[PDB]
Amino acid sequence: MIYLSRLLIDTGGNPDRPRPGRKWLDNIYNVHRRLSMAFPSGLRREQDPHFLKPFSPNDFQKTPFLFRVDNNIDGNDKRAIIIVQSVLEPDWDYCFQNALDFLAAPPETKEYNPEFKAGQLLRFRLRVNASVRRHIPEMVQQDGQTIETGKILHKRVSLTWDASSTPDQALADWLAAKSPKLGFTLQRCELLQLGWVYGSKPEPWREHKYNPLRFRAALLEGVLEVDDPKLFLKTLSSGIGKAKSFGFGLLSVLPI
Amino acid sequence: MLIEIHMIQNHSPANLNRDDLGAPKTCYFGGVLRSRISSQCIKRSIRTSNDFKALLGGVRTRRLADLIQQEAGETECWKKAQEILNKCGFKNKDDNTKMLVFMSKDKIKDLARIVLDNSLGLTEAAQQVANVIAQATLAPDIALCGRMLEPNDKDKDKKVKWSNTTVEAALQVAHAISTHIARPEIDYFVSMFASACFYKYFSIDWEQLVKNLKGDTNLAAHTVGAFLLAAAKTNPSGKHNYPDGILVEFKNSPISYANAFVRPVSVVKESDLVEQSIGQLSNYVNDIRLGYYDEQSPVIGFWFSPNNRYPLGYKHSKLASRNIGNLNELVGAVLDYIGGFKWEEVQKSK
Amino acid sequence: MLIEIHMIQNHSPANLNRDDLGAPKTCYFGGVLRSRISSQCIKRSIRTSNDFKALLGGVRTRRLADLIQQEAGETECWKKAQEILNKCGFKNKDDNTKMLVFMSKDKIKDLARIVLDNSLGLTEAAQQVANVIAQATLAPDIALCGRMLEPNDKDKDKKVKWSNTTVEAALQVAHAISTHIARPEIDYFVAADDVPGEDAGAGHIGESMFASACFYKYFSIDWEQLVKNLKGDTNLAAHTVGAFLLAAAKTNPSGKQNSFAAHNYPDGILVEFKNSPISYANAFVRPVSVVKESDLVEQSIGQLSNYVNDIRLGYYDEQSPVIGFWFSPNNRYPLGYKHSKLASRNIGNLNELVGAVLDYIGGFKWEEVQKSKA
Amino acid sequence: YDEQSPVIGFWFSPNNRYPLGYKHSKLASRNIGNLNELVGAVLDYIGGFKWEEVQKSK
Repeated sequence: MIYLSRLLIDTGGNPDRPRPGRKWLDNIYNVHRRLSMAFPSGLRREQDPHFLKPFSPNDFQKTPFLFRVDNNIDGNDKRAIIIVQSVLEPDWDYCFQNALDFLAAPPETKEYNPEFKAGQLLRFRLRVNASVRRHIPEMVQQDGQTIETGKILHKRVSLTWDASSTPDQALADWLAAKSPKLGFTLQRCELLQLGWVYGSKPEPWREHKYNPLRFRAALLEGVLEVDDPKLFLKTLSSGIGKAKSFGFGLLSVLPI
Repeated sequence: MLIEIHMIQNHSPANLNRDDLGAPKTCYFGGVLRSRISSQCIKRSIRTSNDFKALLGGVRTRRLADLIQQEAGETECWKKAQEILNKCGFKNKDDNTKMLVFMSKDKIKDLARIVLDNSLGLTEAAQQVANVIAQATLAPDIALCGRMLEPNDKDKDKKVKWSNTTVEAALQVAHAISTHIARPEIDYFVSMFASACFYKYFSIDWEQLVKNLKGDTNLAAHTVGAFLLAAAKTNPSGKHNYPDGILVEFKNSPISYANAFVRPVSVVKESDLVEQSIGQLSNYVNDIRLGYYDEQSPVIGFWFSPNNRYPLGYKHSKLASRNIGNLNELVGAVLDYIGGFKWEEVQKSK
Repeated sequence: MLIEIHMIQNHSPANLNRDDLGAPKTCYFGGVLRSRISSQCIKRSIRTSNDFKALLGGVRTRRLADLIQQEAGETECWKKAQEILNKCGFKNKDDNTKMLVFMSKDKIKDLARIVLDNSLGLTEAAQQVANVIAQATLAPDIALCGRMLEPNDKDKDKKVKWSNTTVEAALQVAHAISTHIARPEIDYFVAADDVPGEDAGAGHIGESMFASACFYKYFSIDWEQLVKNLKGDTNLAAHTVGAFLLAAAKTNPSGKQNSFAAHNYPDGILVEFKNSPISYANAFVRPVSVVKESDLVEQSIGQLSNYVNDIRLGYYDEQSPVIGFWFSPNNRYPLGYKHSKLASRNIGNLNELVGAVLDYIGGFKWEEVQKSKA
Repeated sequence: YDEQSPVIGFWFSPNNRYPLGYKHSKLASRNIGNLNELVGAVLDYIGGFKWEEVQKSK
């Protein structure tokens, strides 16, 4: 009995009109915060039922929520799509009661229920950031000449491939390697979005700071096969990759 | 004269352009929505392809001081070059400048030579550097894509002057438009994807290419042949997927056959999308042949298909002079109409 | 008798005319937003065209003294010409006079003779320059687009008089408008720094604006005023009319056309001759909506046919006959698709359309009209 | 006013492109589809002046 709905964003029309939704999607933390507030704590509704106070996340409750940023249902209208799921009841009249300019159509929600079998075909779209934890030589200053010390910095490098390998079967081999651990097996998958995803974060007289959030996103699509139905119920609403809370874990439950 | 190439190609949506939101680019043409490939996407995809890699004589750099520190070897010519570039006009926000410099791969050595020389002051160094990066034009990529380089004046010395830092383009590439209405993705609110039929229109001015290349002729012929080969043998980002049909004509005025697809080619059968589009093109071409092209200078054209699979003459109209089936033969057939221009002897020029 | 050109032309996605902020020119017509192409841009594209290059005897200059130096020879005449133009009524605050002089015609040699004449002082030389600027009076683009200049009276010492300058142009161009809702789109462009860097690398991030539209263009040439402005020379008048028709039929504004190459040609040309000017933009008060089994161009031509038939039937005077020539590319879209033969003739090619226009004008042909280059 | 003076009106549209209201008719005594006929009807109601011999007045 999972909670699947649709938020609908314009991303089009007259360029002269300032569209706050367009800058709302052009950052991770904005959509993250707005969908995180979309499950408010119950005592706030009893206290302020009108969404008319300076909020605080300590008053809010915390759940491993997750979304999906897509676009382009055609038919002579370019439009952008937000697909959200989590485990608690969301509210959309509470969330966007002052943000009617954010959307291009009123949101809609129905009841959806997923079922899985053994050795059954599926169709899926996932998004996982290309993340490989590596020891790197540090490279700072860069004032005319390179300067390094013996310290090896620890971070997650974006995925790279050898010069005799195209990106396509490299990410196919990544998905093939990650399949038997998570609980499925595929025969082929198609790469259709490899790119860079940028964002920024504020944090606590104090100031505010801007740092470029960095994620090597990978959105794929097409034809899934399963090995056991019991290895998929714990995958939905939790995520399979990294940047889990940032909207990188929705299992597209479309059996066809 | 003006060379115009109209090609019909099949492009899968996994190998296309995107906007800031990850959406494939779309445009409203004829009142209906079409999939769009931007002109700059095709321009850079042709630029960075394997076929055009021998003529990639241009660079577009915000970090020119790094290119200064690539051949001298001595460590202490990076700050001097930075102050020289600041005195020329390009701001120093980071290690890169604030403006984009369109340069060629033979004056970088001269720039390093001027920077490492210590017999002159900063102002004369800036003047010599401006004389260097205002005539850095002898590059086929510079000739095709054009150039508009321009400095900042509030943070520039009053004595250093700038020459004509503007090279007008010779390549007019239209935005590629899907003939059909763009196929909607499977709405998930309930080998893999069919490739879209794209119409591409490239216009090259021979005269503008030869004054942009300072009168050098065989380099321009090699540029045109390599551009045609790269246009028919590329896929923007990622990745044979040959084009379905190429019409090359040579006239003195530009003409766009995009209005062939004002009416969408709405075909339910997926295999009939391509040849019907070719038929539609022929219809419009015939109209443009008759309603606009009479007397003065008749236009000749060459048609190409993969082993002559899809003809465009409607089996009786001779609107294309010859239908050939080899892409290299098409390059040879469009090279020798401009005069001589053997393709086998043109590759020995940069 | 008034010559009227109406054109329906569908353009590919482009940005032909832009504002200071890069937005394409819009207009609010019929209560809805339409794509607008300015009449000045069409007039320049006609004037700076291949066919209308033999009649470009009109220059608009602030750098007049440098043309005087250019055709004056090796003699230095910039200072004396600058002083003469200063006391003539053209102030100079920099190396450019703040007065756009449409003296236009190629009798710069006469101004050269007055400037280098070392026999008369500055005052009567200024008078002899002033009476030769006022008698421009010629070249087809001044007959099409007149003059306005009125010297300067905070300067120009009162020993020098001035004559008439206004030419009272005979060409009226409406701003080209789209027949449907304007659909403006955002395009994303990056610079893509070539050399490797520490970051992902893009030298420039920004937005561009474009649109695609089906434009209706309206041109009106007052034949009698255009003959009077040329001071006779009816052959030059016919060459002007034919060159205008051909150039407007095949030319487009050059704005952003290197990356948005949309050199599309018109699909409908209605040429009508009558004593009173009529604009059919009221045909497209309601926007053209796409129907599944037809195209936008055919619908626009149908709406034009309906409104033109209604206008001719509702404003019919027996003493003023109204005719029409309808041209489509190889008769692609007939005008009277429903019931009527609105035009006197449907014509498949541009050349005999021009020939028939000249046949109505005076019976002249396109061949012998070429001689009056001027 | 609905009696005494009845207010005679004429409605002209180009080839009757726009009817004067799609509701109940007889708002205008004559829906004329031509301008010269409207001039003739106006001059006829003014007292029977044909358009031809009023032109000879000046």
